[PDB]
Amino acid sequence: PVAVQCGRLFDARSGQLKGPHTLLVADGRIRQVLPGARVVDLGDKVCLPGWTDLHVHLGSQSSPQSYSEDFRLDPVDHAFRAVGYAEKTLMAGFTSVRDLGGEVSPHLRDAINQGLVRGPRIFAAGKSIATTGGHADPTNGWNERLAHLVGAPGPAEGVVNSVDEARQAVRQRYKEGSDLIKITATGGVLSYARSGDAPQFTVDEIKAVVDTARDYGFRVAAHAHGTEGMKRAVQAGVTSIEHGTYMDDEVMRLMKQHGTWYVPTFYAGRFVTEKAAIDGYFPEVVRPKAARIGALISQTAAKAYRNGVRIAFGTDQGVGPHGDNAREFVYMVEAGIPAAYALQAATVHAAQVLGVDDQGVLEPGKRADVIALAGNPLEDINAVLDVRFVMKDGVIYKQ
Amino acid sequence: PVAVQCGRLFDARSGQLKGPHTLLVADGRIRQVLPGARVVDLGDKVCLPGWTDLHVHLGSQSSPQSYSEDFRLDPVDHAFRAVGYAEKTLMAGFTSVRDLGGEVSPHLRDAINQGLVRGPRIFAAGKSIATTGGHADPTNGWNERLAHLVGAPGPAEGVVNSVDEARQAVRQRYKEGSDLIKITATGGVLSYARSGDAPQFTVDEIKAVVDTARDYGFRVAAHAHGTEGMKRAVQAGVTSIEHGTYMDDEVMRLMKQHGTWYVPTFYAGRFVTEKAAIDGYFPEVVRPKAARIGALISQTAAKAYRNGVRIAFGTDQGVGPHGDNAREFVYMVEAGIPAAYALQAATVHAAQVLGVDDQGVLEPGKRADVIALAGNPLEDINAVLDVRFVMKDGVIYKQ
Amino acid sequence: PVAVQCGRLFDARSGQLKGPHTLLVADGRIRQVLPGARVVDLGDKVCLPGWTDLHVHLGSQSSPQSYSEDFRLDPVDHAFRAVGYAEKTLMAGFTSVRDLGGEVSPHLRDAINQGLVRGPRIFAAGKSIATTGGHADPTNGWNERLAHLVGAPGPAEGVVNSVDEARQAVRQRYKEGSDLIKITATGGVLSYARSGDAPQFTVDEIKAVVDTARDYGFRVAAHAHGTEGMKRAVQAGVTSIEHGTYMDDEVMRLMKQHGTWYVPTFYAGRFVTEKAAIDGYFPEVVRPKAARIGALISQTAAKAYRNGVRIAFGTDQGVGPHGDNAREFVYMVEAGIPAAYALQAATVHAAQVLGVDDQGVLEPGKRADVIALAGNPLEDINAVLDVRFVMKDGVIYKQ
Amino acid sequence: LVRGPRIFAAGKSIATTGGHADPTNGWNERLAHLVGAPGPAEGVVNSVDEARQAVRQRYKEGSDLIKITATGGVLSYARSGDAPQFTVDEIKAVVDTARDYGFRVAAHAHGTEGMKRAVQAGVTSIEHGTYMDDEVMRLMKQ
Ligand SMILES: [Zn+2]
Ligand SMILES: [Zn+2]
Ligand SMILES: [Zn+2]
Ligand SMILES: [Zn+2]
Ligand SMILES: [Zn+2]
Ligand SMILES: [Zn+2]
Ligand SMILES: [Zn+2]
Repeated sequence: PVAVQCGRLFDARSGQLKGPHTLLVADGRIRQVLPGARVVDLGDKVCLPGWTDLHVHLGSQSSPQSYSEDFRLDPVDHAFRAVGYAEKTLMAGFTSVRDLGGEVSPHLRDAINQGLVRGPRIFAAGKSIATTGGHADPTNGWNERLAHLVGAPGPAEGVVNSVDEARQAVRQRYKEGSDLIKITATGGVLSYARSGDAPQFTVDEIKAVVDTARDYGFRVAAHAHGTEGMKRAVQAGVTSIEHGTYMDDEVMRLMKQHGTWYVPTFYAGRFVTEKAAIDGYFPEVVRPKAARIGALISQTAAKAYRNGVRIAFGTDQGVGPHGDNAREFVYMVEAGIPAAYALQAATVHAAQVLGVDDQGVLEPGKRADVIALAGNPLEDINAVLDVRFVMKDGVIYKQ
Repeated sequence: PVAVQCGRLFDARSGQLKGPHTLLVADGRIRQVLPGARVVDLGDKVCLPGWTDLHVHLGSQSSPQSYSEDFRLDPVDHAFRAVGYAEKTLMAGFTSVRDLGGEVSPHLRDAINQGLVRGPRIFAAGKSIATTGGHADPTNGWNERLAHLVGAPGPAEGVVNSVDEARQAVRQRYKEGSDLIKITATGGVLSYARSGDAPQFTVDEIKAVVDTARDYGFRVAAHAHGTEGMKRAVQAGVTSIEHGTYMDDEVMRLMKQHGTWYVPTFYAGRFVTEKAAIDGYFPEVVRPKAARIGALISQTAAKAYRNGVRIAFGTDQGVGPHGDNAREFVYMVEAGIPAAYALQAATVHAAQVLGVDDQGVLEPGKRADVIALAGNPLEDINAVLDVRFVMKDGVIYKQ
Repeated sequence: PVAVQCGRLFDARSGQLKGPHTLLVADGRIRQVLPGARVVDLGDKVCLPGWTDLHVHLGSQSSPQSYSEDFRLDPVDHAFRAVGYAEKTLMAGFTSVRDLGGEVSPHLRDAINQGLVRGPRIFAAGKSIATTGGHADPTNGWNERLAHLVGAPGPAEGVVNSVDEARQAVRQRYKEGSDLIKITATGGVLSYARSGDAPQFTVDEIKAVVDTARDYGFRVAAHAHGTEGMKRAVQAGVTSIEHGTYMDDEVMRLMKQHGTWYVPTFYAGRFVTEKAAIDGYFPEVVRPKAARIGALISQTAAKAYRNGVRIAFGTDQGVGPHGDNAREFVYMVEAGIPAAYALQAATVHAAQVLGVDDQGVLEPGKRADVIALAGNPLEDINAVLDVRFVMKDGVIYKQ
Repeated sequence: LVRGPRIFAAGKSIATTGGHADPTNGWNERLAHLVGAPGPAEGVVNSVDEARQAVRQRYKEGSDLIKITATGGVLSYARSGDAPQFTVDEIKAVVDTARDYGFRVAAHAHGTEGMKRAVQAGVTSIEHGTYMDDEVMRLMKQ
């Protein structure tokens, strides 16, 4: 039964900064909000709902030695790093994340739920689904000896090639304890492959994936750079599109008609463009793809916003350093997107993408995930980079 | 910035021998051609664009001990032999080749691109795709002990039996780093099998292969002797047909309607018939097939030329000795094909088969691959057997 | 440079409590101790060197569900539990531990050395070496189906049956990044086996293990309950004996002549005796062994101390709850061992057992591991249950 | 086929588990599981009978001489740089088997103890002598 007094309250449902309020928190939920028991005072601070990041990779972080860790490290080391990664992510103001790839994230989610370690609320997609030679193929770039003694990956490993294998892949993701489904619709930038935007899925396989996920109650997110794969994924019926580098007018029309969410991820594109300039940071197979593709994200996102495509907040951290997600807000504001909409996209739209209702707005009966800022973020977006108070589920983690 | 002065220039776009010209080469391209900086003088020479061979096997060469090398040699020995094979091919005037089978050719292409060894520009198809018991099945003729210790080949090994396996095989060829797709539509002569012209593919599987290859920008070439497999491959939508020993009028009509390219390969047809006369050179399973099939190639190619089928230049070297490709120019001319068309088929039509535009004609903005002949090849076709100057991408390899 | 003012100081090299002192810490070591820079004042506290626990299992903890997690849980879950286990162990005043079995411990040591997580300084033995059916056999109690699909363990798994296999086992332990070697000479209480004190090693295998360990700079610790296995291990030349449940006069004489160290581990015996009374806690195979063997660790340790056998400090935590190690100090003092010797056994004798000269005493040039207690432990042995100040390598962790 | 000098090839180098020439040093658990622990066919030995088979397998693969790593090395993915990694019986077995097939033995060594063991076993040449002392020099001269 705590009473949090807030000097200025942000209404994520309306996007307008309100006056002083008081929140009553009991049993991990918000009991009532009163205009104007222990007391937590934030009279000279701005209170907001906890932020949600819809694209993170908490079990990795990009580094010069990243491409050699596949043959030298074990999952235990990745978990020991993910402890600090999750603590840094939680302390930055993000009380919820959607992890879109990795086999360490379900275990970290279980550990956080059991209270062994501190971190945000994780919605884990598990191992991503791809095709042979795809962006998420685990054996791209391996020589013939290792490839032969490791075999050809199949539905149990996440590699699909037919309609009947997609069903088995979705069922195996459900069996391993996933919360949603992730597919790579086209090629990628950071993979050890040749293509970067070629359509790597047929419409039948994506439709099978969506049908199986709907049978199991899952939602499907699709990584996509090229136009043909993006159009195939949109027409199949996926929920969100992870990148839109080569999005055109017809894809925008189809997205608006279907209701697809768009996750721009400015931060990853800026990071790959910056790191492609350093010699030796990326393999020579990867460097041209990054230097070309990554620089065409801010314009497409601005055009999609101007055309009326629903946009959500996601960072693709794991390329960039964890605990620095809030910088994307700045990248949004300097892209033509108003600060109010940028703050809305991480609170009330992220819950719509996630398909839940118990979070996103500071309303009675919802989860008590509250954060505080020293400065007003509407008149100056940089104030999102200094969080002074973090509370999750009624437990204060930063005062 | 080199100036090559040529006494007589051949116009591959028109097929007519022109007068003296001057080519300006800078940065590996042709800058301008002027009728009438270091100077390379070929005053008493005929200048032509570099030749292209659309059917070679640079990782092997036929010999009496060829059929036992499968169990005694390693890929390293084949690479060490290909080192000399590629140089012998380049010095003969062929600055570009299309390799249609072999798992050593992508590595040799990478080595040549990195500048470690000298050779032509390789477009590699990788491992060929076949069916169970097919012409390109890697385990034909093996006893049951070895066949059990190696298992049954699948899509990862290049053997398909359904549409989904065909899709997986094309995707695996893309993953392994291929530039096009090669399928065996019928039986063959040099296989350790029983049939020589039976249809070994169904229309659905070939259509699946063509669709998957089109999804990745690949072109498909088909090896075919019998009429039924040839017709199936033509109707499915392949680009070129590698043989047509039993081509009839309905196939010729279908080829003309669809636009299929024809590669006769006179040299291999003559070589197999000549070597079938020697006792013990070929296995008793192979000798009748060679002695029968190989002798019916020159008549079919002449009839197809008379009927209006588009014909490209290919030799199927690896059966014949490398560095002797130009002899095919003779076999075409003594088959009724004019010398001008024979020279055109290896320069401007080979680029159309390959699907590129930066080579084939000595024009500004195209690659500077130039060769020179001592005698005029139009009046005498034997002059193609004495090349005196070879330059590839602006670098002179033979003066 | 930090100046620590101490009201009373304990000299581990003499076992006497001195007067006020001042310690100068710079670069993570002790510079000068002056009788009588940022100042840390502990004028009303008793300062001691950091304690060392020579028998812990930081990768596990006893639970009613501990006999089904071998088939349900993953090493990542054990790492996430080990983070908290190590933090609790460090906060209790134990700045160094010797881990005597477990696959997670080397990775936890690496993570702590890199600063990713908090914990003590780990000397990890890695896998424990046993024979077929031994106390440390990883497949004890499994059914025929599981034991078939896993195969018979060999020297790579830690199971040996000859001299040449023991050599390979020691070399494999070195290869995996171990600091010492651990073998089980006899049976154990908690194994899924019939025996509790039978000899399971021959003198020729233990001698080979010791000889191979001496090459790589390793020391050998031996688990033993019965008299014959203890005698074999002592005569072979092991460094320390982990339990002495059935030690007799001849074994004590041999230990005195050889100089072997003895680790009683009162806590494990008391815990197993208390948990054997509960119904269903242990499997029916384990319960009689826990009821019988553990009730004799107190009379044997007292007799060994009265006979002049050298005794060190160890708790076997992971059977007991992590963080409660210091309670063993209460068990030794009530067993007849004086408080000063019990305090020396964890500071100056643990360094002799480990073979490191940089720790153990608060002297210039040594590692700055300093702990503080509210009360005087030489008159009340319960004061070791209230640690008020912890410092490891010059960094303050608890103030 | 190609140009170059006259090669006297030793082939695979023989080492022990975790040795300087171990082909699986530094690999993670997954990779090391799908390759198996190297044996005498891969050049890794741990006894006399395994060393005999290793020398015979080197002969079978077309080698001209035998190469062993007596101690640790600088460039390996291992913790040690000069520790003894061969016992005096294994080196003697290697030399005795090599003498049968007409082979000579070269030894990689940095530390003093491994160098001494290799010199007293009867190797032909020593590849490095980083920590050679007076007794090792006297034994080499003798
Ligand atoms: Zn992506
Ligand atoms: Zn991603
Ligand atoms: Zn063919
Ligand atoms: Zn061919
Ligand atoms: Zn024990
Ligand atoms: Zn133990
Ligand atoms: Zn060396």
